Amino acid sequence: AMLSFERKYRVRGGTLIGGDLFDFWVGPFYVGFFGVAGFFFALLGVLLIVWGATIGPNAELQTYNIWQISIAPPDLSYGLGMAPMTEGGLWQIITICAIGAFVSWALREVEICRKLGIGFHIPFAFAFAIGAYLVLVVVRPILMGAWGHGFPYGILSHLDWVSNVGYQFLHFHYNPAHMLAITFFFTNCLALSMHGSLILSVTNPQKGEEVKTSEHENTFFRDIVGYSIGALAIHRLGLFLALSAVFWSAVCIVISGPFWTRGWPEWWNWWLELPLW
Amino acid sequence: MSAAITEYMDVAQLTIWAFWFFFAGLIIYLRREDKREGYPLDSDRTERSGGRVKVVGFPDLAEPKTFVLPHNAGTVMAPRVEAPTSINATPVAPFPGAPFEPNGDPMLSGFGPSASPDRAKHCDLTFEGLPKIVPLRVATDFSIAERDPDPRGMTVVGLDGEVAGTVSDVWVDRSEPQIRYLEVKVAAGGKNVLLPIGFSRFDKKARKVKVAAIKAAHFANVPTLAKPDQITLYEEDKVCAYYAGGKLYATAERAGPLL
Amino acid sequence: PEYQNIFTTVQVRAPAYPGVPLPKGSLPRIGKPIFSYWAGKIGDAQIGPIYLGFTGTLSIIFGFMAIFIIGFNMLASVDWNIIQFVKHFFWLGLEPPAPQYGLTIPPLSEGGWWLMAGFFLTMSILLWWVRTYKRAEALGMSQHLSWAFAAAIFFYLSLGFIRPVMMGSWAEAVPFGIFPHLDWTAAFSIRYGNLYYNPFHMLSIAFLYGSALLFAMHGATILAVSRFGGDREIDQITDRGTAAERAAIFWRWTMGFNASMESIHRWAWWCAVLTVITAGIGILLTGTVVENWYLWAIKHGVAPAYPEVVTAVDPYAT
Amino acid sequence: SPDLWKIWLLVDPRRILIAVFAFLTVLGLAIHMILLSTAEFNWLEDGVPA
Amino acid sequence: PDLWKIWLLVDPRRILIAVFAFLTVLGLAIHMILLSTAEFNWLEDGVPAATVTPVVPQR
Amino acid sequence: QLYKIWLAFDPRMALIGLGAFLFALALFIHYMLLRSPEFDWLLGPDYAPVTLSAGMSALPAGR
Amino acid sequence: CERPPPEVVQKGYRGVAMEQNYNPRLLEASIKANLPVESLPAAAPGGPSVSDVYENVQVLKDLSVAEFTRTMVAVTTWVAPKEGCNYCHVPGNWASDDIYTKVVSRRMFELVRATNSNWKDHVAETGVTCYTCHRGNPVPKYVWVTDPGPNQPSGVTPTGQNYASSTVAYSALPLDPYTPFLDQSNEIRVIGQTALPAGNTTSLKQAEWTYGLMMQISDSLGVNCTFCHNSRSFYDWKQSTPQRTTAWYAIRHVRDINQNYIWPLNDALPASRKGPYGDPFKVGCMTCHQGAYKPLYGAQMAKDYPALYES
Amino acid sequence: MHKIWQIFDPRRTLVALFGFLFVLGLLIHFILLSSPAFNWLSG
Ligand code: BCL
Ligand code: BCL
Ligand SMILES: CC[C@H]1c2cc3[nH]c4c(c3C)C(=O)[C@H](C(=O)OC)c4c3nc(cc4[nH]c(cc(n2)[C@@H]1C)c(C(C)=O)c4C)[C@@H](C)[C@@H]3CCC(=O)OC/C=C(\C)CCC[C@H](C)CCC[C@H](C)CCCC(C)C
Ligand SMILES: CC[C@H]1c2cc3[nH]c4c(c3C)C(=O)[C@H](C(=O)OC)c4c3nc(cc4[nH]c(cc(n2)[C@@H]1C)c(C(C)=O)c4C)[C@@H](C)[C@@H]3CCC(=O)OC/C=C(\C)CCC[C@H](C)CCC[C@H](C)CCCC(C)C
Ligand SMILES: CC(C)=CCC/C(C)=C/CC/C(C)=C/CC/C(C)=C/CC/C(C)=C/CC/C(C)=C\CC/C(C)=C/CC/C(C)=C/CC1=C(C)C(=O)c2ccccc2C1=O
Ligand SMILES: COC(C)(C)C/C=C/C(C)=C/C=C/C(C)=C/C=C/C(C)=C/C=C\C=C(C)\C=C\C=C(C)\C=C\C=C(C)\C=C\CC(C)(C)OC
Ligand code: HEM
Ligand code: HEM
Ligand SMILES: CCCCCCCCCCCCO[C@@H]1O[C@H](CO)[C@@H](O[C@H]2O[C@H](CO)[C@@H](O)[C@H](O)[C@H]2O)[C@H](O)[C@H]1O
Ligand SMILES: [Ca+2]
Ligand SMILES: [Ca+2]
Ligand SMILES: [Fe+3]
Ligand SMILES: [Mg+2]
Repeated sequence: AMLSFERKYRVRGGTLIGGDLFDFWVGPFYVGFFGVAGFFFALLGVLLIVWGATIGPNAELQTYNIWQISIAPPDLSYGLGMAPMTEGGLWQIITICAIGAFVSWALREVEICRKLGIGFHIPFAFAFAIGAYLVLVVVRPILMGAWGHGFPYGILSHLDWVSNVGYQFLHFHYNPAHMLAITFFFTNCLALSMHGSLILSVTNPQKGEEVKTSEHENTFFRDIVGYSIGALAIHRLGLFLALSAVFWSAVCIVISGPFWTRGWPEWWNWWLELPLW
Repeated sequence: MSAAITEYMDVAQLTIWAFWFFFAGLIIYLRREDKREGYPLDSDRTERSGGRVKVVGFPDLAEPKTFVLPHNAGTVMAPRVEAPTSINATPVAPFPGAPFEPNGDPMLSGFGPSASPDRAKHCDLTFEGLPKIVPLRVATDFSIAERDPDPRGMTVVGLDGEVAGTVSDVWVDRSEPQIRYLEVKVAAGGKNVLLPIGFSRFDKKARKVKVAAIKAAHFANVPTLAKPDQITLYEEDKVCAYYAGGKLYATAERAGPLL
Repeated sequence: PEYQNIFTTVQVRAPAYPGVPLPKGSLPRIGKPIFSYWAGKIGDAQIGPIYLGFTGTLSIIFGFMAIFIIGFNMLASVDWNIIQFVKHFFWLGLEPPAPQYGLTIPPLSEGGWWLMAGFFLTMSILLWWVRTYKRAEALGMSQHLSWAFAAAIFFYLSLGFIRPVMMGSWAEAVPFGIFPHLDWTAAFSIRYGNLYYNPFHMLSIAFLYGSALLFAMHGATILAVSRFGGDREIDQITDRGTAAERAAIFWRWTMGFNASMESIHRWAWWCAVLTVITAGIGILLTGTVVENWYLWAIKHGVAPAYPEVVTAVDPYAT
Repeated sequence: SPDLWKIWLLVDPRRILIAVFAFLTVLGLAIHMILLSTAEFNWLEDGVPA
Repeated sequence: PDLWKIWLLVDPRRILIAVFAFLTVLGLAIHMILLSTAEFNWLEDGVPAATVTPVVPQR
Repeated sequence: QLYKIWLAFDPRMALIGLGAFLFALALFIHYMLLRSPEFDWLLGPDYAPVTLSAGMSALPAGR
Repeated sequence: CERPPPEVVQKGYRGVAMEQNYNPRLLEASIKANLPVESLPAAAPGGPSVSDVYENVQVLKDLSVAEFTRTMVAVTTWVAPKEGCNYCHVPGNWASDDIYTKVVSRRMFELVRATNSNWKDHVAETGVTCYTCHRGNPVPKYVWVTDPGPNQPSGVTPTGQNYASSTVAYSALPLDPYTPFLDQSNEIRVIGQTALPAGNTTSLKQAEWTYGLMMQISDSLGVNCTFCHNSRSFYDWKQSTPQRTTAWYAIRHVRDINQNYIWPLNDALPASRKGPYGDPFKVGCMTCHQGAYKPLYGAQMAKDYPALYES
Repeated sequence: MHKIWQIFDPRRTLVALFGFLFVLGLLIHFILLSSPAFNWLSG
């Protein structure tokens, strides 16, 4: 079922691949070629994860507990080759399916953008999240030389991976790109709360008042911090902050081990050893 | 008091469960807020039922909230009943979910990327009640920054490279000072048409405005303004939607697929 | 390519807008507004004016006192050597009172200065909250920002005041320093058994991740429909244009459901607010009702088990 | 060179004077800092005289 | 022989700014690199037979 | 008659596209040789690995 | 900035990310800086005994004269190659104890023999040699004294932290973990071993002190925390590695070395071998390890010298 | 004097002065409480 204003937008065409073959909607979803590919990439990957949970690390430890299900990457001894299915090969197949699903999702978004005649900012922004995932499971494992460097597929198990990778550098907070990425993450959250607040407070003002104006919006933050970025620019800023956070997060992890093996605080010794002090 | 509620239950476990109940209510609230526009849904389920089954999903719709507009422009209800609008298109196949093919010239069909709702036939207003989007010839206190080129006089070039016209005036937003439209003197006819800044790519060196959306010939059919010095919210949508239709309709290859 | 609307190509100049008139009796806005060309490239050119009222003045005075105390103690920690201050600046800090002092006021260099900096900073933040409330009230606006700020203040107070008081120890609180407060963050997680297993830490991350996801989604969405005037969201809320429709239709086609031009900002508001709400709750639960988060996760079946390929003989079991 | 004065038609002495003075001050500060950080040339901590 | 034509392309004030700034940064960087080495640190190499408390061996 | 590529691809994009691709490929292959200890020329022509004696091991025990 | 790939050693389950990363070129330089000394040729069997010939031999009594001479040649290369036998001996008089270096080195023989014989839970058939710490220097390069931290104004109590120090691998953690943990026996554990609070009143600040010690341990061995821990549960010995058990004994071994061998030698030692607080140059990790997971990367030198084991 | 209120707003001056005095009064009390020799809330 479509929105009450949607029918006049359900136009034929705008596909990247497939033309009229898959150019249709299933319920609310647009399918297209990459809807078919993406759905069955996701369906296979999800089913393989369930199968990976069905056999578990072994029969004794096997669990369907949603927190404890974990599909682990191969051992590092397998290098960049393919591992047996029960020894990390399933993880490698799921990773391929995940890449297939994520990219197909982005390309399906491109076809939707073409149908609606809008900018391609959303698929472009989604590519940053995909790029971060690709860095974690492809770029970094290849730079290190083994698929086993990828994180396991498990709701809690991949937190143990993050924890131990962080402590492979003894104090991960000192990673400079990590510090930059967190600053962008924290600033983005602050900017999002500010933007959500301003729009809501202007369109839902005090009782007995009419809807406010864009003049009120500029004045409000000028009255608080002396500057207003503007109605258009806050969306530029929000996109910039979120994308910079992910870009620098991708940088921080890809330099942690491939381009830096020491403890992260030791990296700052370049500044401490400047001859000025 | 203590941390252990039972032999197994503890305070942290209670706190996380308490959040899940609040969060469930929050998601229900947010989804209901989402449904203040475009609901009930346009569905075959309603069509075969003769309108006896309104498609709302879960949660159902919220009670209409009131937006009181400034300068006595009126009051709108966020959940509102909207009259059905016919579409200048026909289904390309008779199965559900099939797309529609526009009727007539797709650039003039008002369908697909060229479709737009009918907004109010009133201009957006500044806080002082003046029209917000106006030409530079009536917003005399506004000017182009010195470091940036003046759009006026630049040659407007369509997607094919052929010259479409020249920039006569610049329409600015009097609330947040910025360009929103470029008034183009069309080379063919001479009738002035508006060109949204979002469809204009400036070539500062060549003093050219490149419009990839539509060809030079398509500029003659841009919807025109009733009054020459102001634009209603309805007209703004009509103009922007027309250029957007060119992103899919202007050239045959723009329909796709690539390969 | 097509205009991506990332940078303003041609900027427009008008007389500086003084701002929406304030209610009678309010103080005038200070600062002669100026225009920055580079600020106008990405956003608005106008800088200023600002409203500096009675509340803002007190917040600034309280805030400077806290900041001066912190920076003075950092300088004292390097024995007044300004060169060594610059070299070690990231490592310097005003450090909380020692564990043996409990909640009592210790001598100046043993936590006394930290308490003063903590109190003065807290007062300035609280006064700044009143300022944000007053600025919204003076413009006839709702108090969404002050609520969201209060949520952030709740987390801030949980870190440095409420949790230390509940543990009865100022030594639990956060040092005033760049690397020192990162050391505190790591040590907090280590001390209380891997904060990754704190479910409210999990929730806070989900909302922090969601804040970036939503602003990337919403920021890209508005820019994608800014060719239709989607940036003017008030217009699209009161008079739904094709920008709001195409924005909603894009997301309905992508993921089967969508928000509205107004409700997306409610999703945004709650996602950011819940980041600090659950962060505060997770902090308040840690060390008070849960000692070891990993062991709490084991008790509740959250922590996965791994095959024992490596193990250590426990020397305490001898 | 006997014709070096023609530079000033290209650089306004206002900008040159500020840049020269700011750079020299930072250079002098930096060199003093470098000397103070060395044991041999820290004139304040070396114990001479007496 | 005909190299003077380059400033017909580039403003010869900005190039003068660039070359001074680049040479200064390059000059400082080379000096820092030499100071960071034991072989070419001319201030802490002992020669000319330096003349300048219990020690902390680990720090 | 091989000009037809220039009637369907702009000379400018291809030349910049070719340069970026060729530079990236050359950087990539140069890095791959540096990746291999056999072709790592940055180790020097007369590079000799350290001799290990008396039960030495370069790496700690693995898994 | 380093060039990938590193040499990676997996120590835990796949996907747990318990791995050691080594830059191959940095590892190469470290190995070249930590090469063992070749053992002397074995002494001729039989011959006159130490007790019959030498008067003032109190430790190496069970030796043959050939083996005893071999030991003195060995320790000369290990401790004072640039000073010869006269570094620890009065010239002309072999039996005289009238120089502090002989009194110290006699106690150092006991330190080595006790280590090789009673601390195999740590040194495990590899043992130690005077070279392991001294490396041909009379003063071992990597020693520690009680650190006052940076100078403070006279009315300011030091925090002992918030200062970039190589002792804690350039973090702002408490920069003197040697004194509480490697000389004194302060409790290192800070983590509660129950889900719900059960009386562990350990402060968050004490966790920073343990973190500082582990930063020094990891830097001393050139390893990361996952060499001995699963960081998801630092406390848990079941999820730890066997090297954590060895490190536990090593801490007690270091405490024994400093308390029972170095500290009682303080009066014999000159002022130059003492810190600002007056404590002697003390042994920590990195005195033997010097940035390697095993001293000299596990080179086995002590087995060739019978004088380095208790009778 | 008397002209100091001709170039300084009485409202802005008074709130600023009272703000500094209140902060200064708090700071001195805090310092005295930090000092063991002048903590009046001890035994
Ligand atoms: C391992 C054994 C040897 C070695 C084995 C080889 C082998 C085998 C080869 C090289 C080749 C090269 N080696 Mg070698 N090389 C070694 C060590 C080095 C070292 C070093 C300091 O260690 C350096 C700096 C180099 C450098 C080079 C380059 C001179 C050359 C790569 C050409 C290239 O990149 O074109 C790509 C970049 C271009 C710009 C191409 C230009 C053409 C296009 C059409 C121009 C378009 C311009 C347009 C404006 C686009 C501009 C680019 C974009 C704007 C980004 N080698 C080691 C010691 N080396 C290759 C060679 O000889 O190529 C000629 C080659 O086959
Ligand atoms: C040795 C430590 C002693 C002590 C020694 C001193 C000494 C010495 C002084 C004080 C002063 C003060 N002490 Mg005491 N005091 C102690 C313990 C306390 C305790 C406590 C719970 O233990 C409290 C709450 C106080 C509180 C106070 C305040 C009443 C006063 C500071 C006011 C101020 O900073 O104005 C600044 C903030 C303002 C806003 C000033 C403006 C005031 C208003 C707005 C103007 C009204 C004008 C009016 C007509 C004129 C009268 C002025 C009145 C103060 C109102 N003391 C201990 C026991 N205390 C000071 C004092 O007496 O000041 C009056 C002072 O010099
Ligand atoms: C780059 C800035 C931020 C961002 C942006 C962003 N994300 C996006 C988009 C954008 C612009 C979209 O357009 C797209 C979307 O449509 O969102 C609604 C999306 C999206 N971001 C999503 C999630 C997501 N984004 C995240 C992060 C971010 N997204 C960044 C912070 C995270 C984090 C931080 O964890 C998550 C979880 C989805 C809701 C959606 C993309 C949906 C999609 O690709 O659907 C196809 C795939 C499936 C339906 C299932 C695939 C299953 C696999 C085959 C198997 C499982 C593999 C996986 C590796 C398992 C791992 C599990 C463990 C980690 C627990
Ligand atoms: C939804 C949760 C997120 C959030 C929300 C949030 N933060 C907020 C708000 C909200 C809703 C505000 O309304 C408030 C604000 O004003 O935002 C612009 C704020 C704010 N969040 C801030 C910071 C901040 N938020 C953070 C985080 C977050 N904020 C969360 C991620 C962080 C992090 C990640 O660490 C930081 C650092 C501030 C910018 C602001 C609150 C400002 C404040 O309290 O100011 C107090 C003043 C001082 C301490 C200093 C005053 C002293 C001066 C330095 C003296 C010297 C200069 C002087 C001013 C010169 C002029 C003098 C005149 C007299 C002439
Ligand atoms: C033939 C046949 C049967 C084929 C199979 C069917 C096929 C192929 C279907 C194709 C689609 C596919 C592959 C479906 C399978 C996979 C499934 C089920 C996907 C479900 C979709 C999905 C991933 C949902 C996840 C959503 C989640 C959890 C988070 C998203 C982020 C989030 C919290 C969003 C909520 C807020 C919203 C709605 C934001 C969107 C939004 C934004 C950001 C605006 O700015 C905006 C501005 C103005 C108006 C509206 C909006 C608006 O709606
Ligand atoms: C212009 O400024 C000059 C140059 C003069 C001096 C500037 C110095 C500089 C550069 C200082 C820089 C400081 C920096 C970089 C600080 C960084 C601080 C950080 C990162 C802090 C992070 C977290 C800190 C937190 C969360 C602390 C919270 C503390 C709280 C909430 C404490 C509250 C304490 C109270 C309310 C005390 C109560 C006790 C009462 C009874 C008062 O006690 C007597
Ligand atoms: C049997 C072999 C050894 C001999 C002969 C030996 C000899 C000596 C001598 C002569 C000194 C005093 C040097 C001086 O002050 O000038 C000394 C000091 C010291 N030795 Fe050893 N040593 C041996 C083994 C070790 C080992 C295995 C360690 C490490 C555990 C060690 C650590 C130290 C330390 C820390 C000092 C104090 C620093 C100093 O005074 O030089 N030594 N040793
Ligand atoms: C920088 C990375 C490291 C971190 C963050 C770390 C953290 C910790 C923590 C928090 C404890 C206290 C455990 C408790 O409270 O029960 C601890 C103890 C311990 N760690 Fe580490 N550690 C690190 C590196 C190492 C390494 C490399 C080793 C092995 C060489 C090691 C061996 C030990 C041992 C043996 C104990 C127990 C000490 C005792 O009980 O006396 N750690 N570590
Ligand atoms: C995985 C994510 C998506 C990336 C797509 C590419 C996946 C991997 C590419 C396939 C490469 C397969 O290459 C193949 O790998 C296996 C497993 O290491 C190698 O096998 C070799 O190493 C393994 C373990 O390291 C040993 O058990 C085996 O004795 C040895 O022959 C084969 O010698 C090699 O021919
Ligand atoms: Ca001197
Ligand atoms: Ca010299
Ligand atoms: Fe918005
Ligand atoms: Mg600290």
